Amino acid sequence: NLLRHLKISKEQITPVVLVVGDPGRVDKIKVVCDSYVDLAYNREYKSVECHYKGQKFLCVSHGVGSAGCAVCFEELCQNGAKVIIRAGSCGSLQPDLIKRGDICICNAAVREDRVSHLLIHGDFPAVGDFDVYDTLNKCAQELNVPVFNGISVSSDMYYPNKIIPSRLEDYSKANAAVVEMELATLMVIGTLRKVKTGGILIVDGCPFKWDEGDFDNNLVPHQLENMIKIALGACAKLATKYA
Amino acid sequence: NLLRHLKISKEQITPVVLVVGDPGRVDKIKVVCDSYVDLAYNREYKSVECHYKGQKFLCVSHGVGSAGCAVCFEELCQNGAKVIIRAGSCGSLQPDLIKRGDICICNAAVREDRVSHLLIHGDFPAVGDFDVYDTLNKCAQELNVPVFNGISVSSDMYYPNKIIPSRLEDYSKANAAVVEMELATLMVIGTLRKVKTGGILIVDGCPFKWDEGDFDNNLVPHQLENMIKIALGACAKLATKYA
Amino acid sequence: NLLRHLKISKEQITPVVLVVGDPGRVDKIKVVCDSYVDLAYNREYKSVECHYKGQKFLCVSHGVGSAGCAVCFEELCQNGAKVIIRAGSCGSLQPDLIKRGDICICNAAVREDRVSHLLIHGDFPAVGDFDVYDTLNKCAQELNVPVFNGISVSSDMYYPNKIIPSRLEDYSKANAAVVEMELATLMVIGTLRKVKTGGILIVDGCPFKWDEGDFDNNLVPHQLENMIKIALGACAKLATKYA
Amino acid sequence: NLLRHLKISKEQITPVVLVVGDPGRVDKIKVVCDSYVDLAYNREYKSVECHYKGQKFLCVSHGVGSAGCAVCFEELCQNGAKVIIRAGSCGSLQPDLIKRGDICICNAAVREDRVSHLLIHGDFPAVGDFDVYDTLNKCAQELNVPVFNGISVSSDMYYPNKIIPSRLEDYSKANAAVVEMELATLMVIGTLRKVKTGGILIVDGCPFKWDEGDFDNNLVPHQLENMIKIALGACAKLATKYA
Amino acid sequence: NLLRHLKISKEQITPVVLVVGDPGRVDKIKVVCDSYVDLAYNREYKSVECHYKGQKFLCVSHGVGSAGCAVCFEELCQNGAKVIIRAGSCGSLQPDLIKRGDICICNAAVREDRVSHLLIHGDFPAVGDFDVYDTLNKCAQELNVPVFNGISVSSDMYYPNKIIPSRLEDYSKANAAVVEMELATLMVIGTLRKVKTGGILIVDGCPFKWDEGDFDNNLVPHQLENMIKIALGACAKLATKYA
Amino acid sequence: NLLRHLKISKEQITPVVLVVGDPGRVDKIKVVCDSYVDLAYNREYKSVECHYKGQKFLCVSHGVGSAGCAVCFEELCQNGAKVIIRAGSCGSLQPDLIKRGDICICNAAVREDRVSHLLIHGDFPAVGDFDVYDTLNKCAQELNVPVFNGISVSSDMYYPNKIIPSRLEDYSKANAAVVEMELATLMVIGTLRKVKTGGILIVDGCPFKWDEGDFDNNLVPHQLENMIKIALGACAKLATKYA
Ligand SMILES: Nc1nc2c(CN3C[C@H](CO)[C@@H](O)C3)c[nH]c2c(=O)[nH]1
Ligand SMILES: Nc1nc2c(CN3C[C@H](CO)[C@@H](O)C3)c[nH]c2c(=O)[nH]1
Ligand SMILES: Nc1nc2c(CN3C[C@H](CO)[C@@H](O)C3)c[nH]c2c(=O)[nH]1
Ligand SMILES: Nc1nc2c(CN3C[C@H](CO)[C@@H](O)C3)c[nH]c2c(=O)[nH]1
Ligand SMILES: Nc1nc2c(CN3C[C@H](CO)[C@@H](O)C3)c[nH]c2c(=O)[nH]1
Ligand SMILES: Nc1nc2c(CN3C[C@H](CO)[C@@H](O)C3)c[nH]c2c(=O)[nH]1
Ligand SMILES: [K+]
Ligand SMILES: [K+]
Ligand SMILES: [K+]
Repeated sequence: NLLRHLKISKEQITPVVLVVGDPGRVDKIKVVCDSYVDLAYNREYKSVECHYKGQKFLCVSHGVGSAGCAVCFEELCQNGAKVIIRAGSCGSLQPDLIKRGDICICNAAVREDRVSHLLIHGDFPAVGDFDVYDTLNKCAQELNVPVFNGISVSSDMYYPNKIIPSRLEDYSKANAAVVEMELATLMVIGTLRKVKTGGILIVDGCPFKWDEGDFDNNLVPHQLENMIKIALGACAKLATKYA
Repeated sequence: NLLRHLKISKEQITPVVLVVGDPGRVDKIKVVCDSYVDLAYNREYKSVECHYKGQKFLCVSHGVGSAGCAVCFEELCQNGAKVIIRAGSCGSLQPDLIKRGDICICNAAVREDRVSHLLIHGDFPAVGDFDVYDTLNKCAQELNVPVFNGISVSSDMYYPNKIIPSRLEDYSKANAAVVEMELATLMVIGTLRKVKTGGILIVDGCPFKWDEGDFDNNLVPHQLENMIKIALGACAKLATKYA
Repeated sequence: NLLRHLKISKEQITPVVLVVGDPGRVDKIKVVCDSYVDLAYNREYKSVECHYKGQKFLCVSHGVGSAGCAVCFEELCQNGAKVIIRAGSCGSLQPDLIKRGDICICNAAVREDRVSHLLIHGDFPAVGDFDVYDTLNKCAQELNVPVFNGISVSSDMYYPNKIIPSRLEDYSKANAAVVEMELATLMVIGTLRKVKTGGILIVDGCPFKWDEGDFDNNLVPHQLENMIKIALGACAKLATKYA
Repeated sequence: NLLRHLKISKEQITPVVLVVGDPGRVDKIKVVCDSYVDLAYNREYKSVECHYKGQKFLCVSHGVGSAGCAVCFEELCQNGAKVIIRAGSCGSLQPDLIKRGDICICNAAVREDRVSHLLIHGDFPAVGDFDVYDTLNKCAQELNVPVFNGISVSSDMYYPNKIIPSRLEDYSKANAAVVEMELATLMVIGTLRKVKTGGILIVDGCPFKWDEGDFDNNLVPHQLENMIKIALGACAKLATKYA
Repeated sequence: NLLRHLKISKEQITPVVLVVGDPGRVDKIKVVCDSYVDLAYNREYKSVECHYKGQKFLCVSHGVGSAGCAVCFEELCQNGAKVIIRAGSCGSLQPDLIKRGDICICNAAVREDRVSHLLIHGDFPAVGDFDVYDTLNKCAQELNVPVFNGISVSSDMYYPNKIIPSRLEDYSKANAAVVEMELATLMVIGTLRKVKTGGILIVDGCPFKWDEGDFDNNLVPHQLENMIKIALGACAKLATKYA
Repeated sequence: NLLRHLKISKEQITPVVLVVGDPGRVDKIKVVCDSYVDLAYNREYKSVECHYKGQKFLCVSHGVGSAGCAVCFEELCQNGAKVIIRAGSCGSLQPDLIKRGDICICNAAVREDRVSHLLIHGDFPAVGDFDVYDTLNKCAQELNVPVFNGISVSSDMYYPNKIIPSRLEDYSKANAAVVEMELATLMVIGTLRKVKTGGILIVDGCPFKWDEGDFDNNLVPHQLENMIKIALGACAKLATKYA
């Protein structure tokens, strides 16, 4: 009776789920909660049940990239999840404004994947749910953590080559705030499946400035802590509606 | 020195602008305000300076369809508008839930135009400003007017032919709430020009059921009055910030 | 029951219709006819019954842009129109040859809209009826009015941004003569609905040279007069075969 | 020093060129002229100088299909041809109206090739020159040969498979008259190179009814001689202008 | 210092790399080697140095999906890998011929990802190196394991929805043998980076018949043993050239 | 009765067919055989039965370009051909490595045609049969003829214009070795029709350096002899498996 990739049962799926890319990040989140229960670890998908401020919700890793995260999101969305919040990292597309360590809460995303397009026509928007977005912003100000807001580029390409020009500069000029690899996919899947979604992200560098060393995948520790508390806060607040 | 199509000067543009498709609707709105100043009327573009709740904002008609409304929106965005709210009509894509005369406040749109695509790659989301969306919803709530929230399909096709299948049913299945013709264009132009946008829409029928007589372009009178009140309410609230 | 946007009845549609973008141009035209009858004015759609040289035909405004004019053209084509001639303005794409105030009679157009693509695959030509084209040229010759002939770019973008390159220069290199916003839409809708179409256009400037001040939307009055007489001449000649 | 595939020199190219697909057709045409001179025959490209009604023009075969005919057309257009008329065969897409052996003179074409798209954006129309079209029509009238006029589908696919549906029926519904494989390519190359083009075509069958035996590769003898006479007629009329 | 996601140094990269999607599979493979050294485990990327039949090559997991595996493959290809073989699972697209547990060695793949398209135009083939394909086939016959050969569909969609039809049936009709999620990405990256690639795959079910219960995540043990033996045999053969 | 374009019967079709672009090349090949029998010559399609090393196989010309050669390949594949090897010319895309007169044996091709796309989606690879490739290579080895292996660009454009950039440079950077016009079309049709295919090509120049005079379609005589002997050798070896 188990889900194919998450290897947990439908009965173990909570109304609220916090997803992250890195399985290691699940272990850092779970030790911040009041208690947890380890559930499964299959491939890159690590699932834990988090207990926080009297509420119960899953934390699950989805892996790097849209195709792999989509299998995670589908398994969640078709088996009872109502709210999914991604807490991720990102690169900055506004290096004058948004620096390594900064936190962005994103309402919408650029669909530079394939899987969303195999689900719905390209003209359809990757947009998060306002309530999820609103509660992430509200927790951040309650915790007195400055955050940015904007659009994320969700791109399937991490290492550009020099044949086809990358569109990242185009999107920067179009006022996209940040870039990562999974948010647009989450948003689209959630819209199609009537699941509310949201996204909060921590800058790990600037892809325009990698050749200058503007990169470190060791996330700024006090900001990673801040982001986590914001995410956990939002999840508990949203979970109360369904408990 | 007048704007090419609006035929008003740059100094006559206010921070907040309420836009509608029908130039006749501009006259319905202006008489509900505390007072107004008729500014110009050229082609389909009628501009009026509205005074409401101690605030000053333009109401400008943009005409039918994305290419013609983009001309209006560019003229506003490039000459000082900071917030643009579209108060339009729409068809229902959820005839079971959303009926003639109902009001939808939309946060995002399907880009079934061409202009947006001539401006930015298709993967980029047509999304409204979530703070405009919030204001609109809060005004509706304070006026005790039930509203729907959701994605609008903005389609350049009004009259389908029999050769190419229309994607309207696909988008209904994807959970799009309504269909009109301008919102996606406003949203994308706003995002590119750093202008906050939003959309409130009144249902005039259901396109899947036109052949049953489920259409009346005389908009339901008290609901149109309600939508206008909401739009005017939101405009004056937003205008206070730039005053 | 009236047509939804034209608000005239099926019985008021003549075999031949002259269409223009600007409702203010309907008044310029009707005034050089032997007589006329005002029919309706709804949104940007002004309809007038023109009497000229013993014939009867409508003059109707279609508004700015492909989506809004498609609504007009479909209401006409599905309710009796057999010949539609657009008398519009355009920009020059050949500034060394075609100058402000010149008249172009176009046989074909580039489909840079969306609505035609929602009707028929992009590979399909936007092409005018060759007899309508011939009639327009012949009337111009009888009136001793020099004209140009060639392809029009019908583009949904009037105000380009600086992210995606505009294709206007590519089309100029491909020998397109002029640029407007409605003609390809008319042509395609006409071909699909078995309605004969054509277009005559007066140059208002050159979009490659707008920043040199090569623009004035006050059309050169003696050339506007000339284009109207050519257009009216052609409508009456064509209307005789349906009278 | 010769053209690469035609194996004739630039000075052997005349202002007017008649092109056909089948090298065998070149020999059927040359025999009807007042006299001729064989020039070359390389690959599928046979070139003959025709003398007819006091004029001289080349007759050149282009072979089957857009990529190979484009080599021929580029070598003509870049080396002095001012006018190119394709006299070809075609399938009927309107079996009730256009029968085996009927003649169609086409003004435009559907671009279902690739080479035109490698030259100019898809939205660009494949359209013939009016004077060429007019001349072909007038010669048919003088010879009392009944003809049809319409749009040709130029498709790179002759034998459909069962995976991707053919667009022929779509185009039939869209009112395209006939189907062949070279005309759109000629038209686009001609427009780009400032060469006047046109097409006259003889029906050899109906692709919707091949399984019922509505196909003969042996062209109706008196209609072929009729089509050849119209084309030879038109080439001589047009050649007079450049002589 | 270290590769961003693999977390190993340039100097630890061997000429030959065996890649698998599942980190758990790396543990099953190292066990059958003569010996090994655990190198690193970060995210879904587990790396192990294999010692087999006198030769040294890496075994690295790439995770589920094109965008995630592309990160792995790029880090390998730009830091000295010369040969990469993917040893994965797949679904069958020819259920009448290729059944659960069967092994397929694939020469080419369908590019239903996004990342390959962000590197090179869609018309470019996803193809493996013939020598790698030959080696794999030669190793299978020597070990006496019957294998299938064919094209793999690499698709970013694992769980189809009901809006856009899946292309799997089309590709089955086109004679594609199997489906997985990464091979096309590997092939294209390798071609671009001058790295020889190949793929060997074990059938885990048939997506056409998942609702018939034709699926098991547990790959049949004696066939997984066989595949790994082939793969390990091939890697050692290929390693000898660069030693 | 006869195939429509080849004008031979189903019973004259052999299991193995050597195809060439130039009807002239069929005559060059047949006289190197032990004997032959002329079958048919219609349009650009010359057909000859070749007797070589105790085997019997067709040699058939397909003309220039993808649409015309698809006509040939479909007639062959649907009427009993099992193996088809193209022996063609090509231009070099690696002018510092691959020179005029060199021979390349290709395993895959870039699908820059239209017809393949009207048969199967663009994501599908144009790939040759790996046994045919192996046989061609082993024949060259045994005849001591040095060859290159690689991907060919199959392009419908021979003469680029200056509006849309040619992708040849992009494909050179992507490591494609040569350019011709028909190989991708053969490969895709073969895969769909379950016919083994392959390609051997002789370099006639470099398209990047045509303006330097780096081109001669008079193919280097001893290398053309070498290519033919390789081609004939492989056809005979492959024919033994069906005889
Ligand atoms: N595309 C992209 N994604 C990211 C991310 C976010 N995730 C980090 C991980 C790859 O390092 C993927 O799961 C996406 C951080 N920085 C960047 C960047 O510069 N680019
Ligand atoms: N596409 C579409 N738009 C609308 C609208 C909205 N506007 C009404 C006007 C056309 O009637 C355009 O400005 C769009 C109302 N109902 C519908 C519908 O059924 N369809
Ligand atoms: N796109 C475009 N259209 C026009 C037109 C034609 N119409 C004028 C009006 C916009 O001013 C639309 O209805 C299109 C004149 N000049 C130009 C130009 O420079 N560009
Ligand atoms: N596509 C297509 N072309 C044609 C043609 C025209 N030419 C005939 C020849 C293929 O037989 C090509 O040069 C195109 C006649 N009938 C048909 C048909 O049914 N289909
Ligand atoms: N798309 C797809 N992939 C696979 C695979 C191969 N991998 C298994 C894993 C998803 O379970 C991905 O890394 C791809 C096995 N079966 C199937 C299937 O039915 N479908
Ligand atoms: N596209 C292309 N094809 C070729 C060929 C191969 N064939 C030669 C003939 C046109 O010259 C077509 O059948 C393709 C040789 N050289 C070249 C080249 O430089 N370019
Ligand atoms: K309009
Ligand atoms: K040919
Ligand atoms: K992954």
